[PDB]
Amino acid sequence: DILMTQTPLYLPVSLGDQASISCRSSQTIVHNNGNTYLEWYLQKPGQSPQLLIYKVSNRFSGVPDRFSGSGSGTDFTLKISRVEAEDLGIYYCFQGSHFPPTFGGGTKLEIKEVQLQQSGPELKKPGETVKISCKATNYAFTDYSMHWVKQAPGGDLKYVGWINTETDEPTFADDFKGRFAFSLDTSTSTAFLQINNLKNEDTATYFCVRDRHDYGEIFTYWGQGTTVTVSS
Amino acid sequence: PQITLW
Repeated sequence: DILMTQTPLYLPVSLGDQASISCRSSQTIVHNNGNTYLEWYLQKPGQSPQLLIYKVSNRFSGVPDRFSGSGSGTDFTLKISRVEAEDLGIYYCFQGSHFPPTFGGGTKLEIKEVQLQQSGPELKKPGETVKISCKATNYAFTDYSMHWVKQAPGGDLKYVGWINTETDEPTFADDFKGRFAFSLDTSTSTAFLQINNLKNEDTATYFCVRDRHDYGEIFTYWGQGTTVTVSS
Repeated sequence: PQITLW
């Protein structure tokens, strides 16, 4: 539903310049509880996203004040006072105010204790099945839920759904109703994702994610992700 | 805490 549009696609800067990335949402993103869950992620090649700003203007633990979030209504902006080498990567904006949560297309900034373990990469053929695993560590597995985000070969991020780790009840975003299934082994503190009758469209890296909503942060902990390559 | 929000 809610489309997050980022500007620009590419952002070339020189170490030291000011950087600004905007993001417009097709609809207001004020969750009914009065909180606007706009969030900014920085993703480096091969790794998973890093939550930077949440609730529009809040810096996540560890994030330097060179980063600041602002905005209201439908337009949001992420500013980097002085770009540093470690800031290089792709910045994604995201809204968790209305289901299903959604991510912007990303902006590539370039120059001129809790851990989740995911199973290894899978090479499959269309029609087969896969059961990716995600082992939660250093937190009560049954306390929080487990989310699953899909990242296509192009880089696009999509909410697959989540599963109640206490009721073993899954909930999927419409584009994952059909052939996707969530399960778990609280015994080994592991969440599973199984895809049946694989299709080329399924080739992507799937990450399991843990939220921290009671804190206002959505998707603060990500697994390294698992790559499912569906080759004919 | 099991996600509510959505």
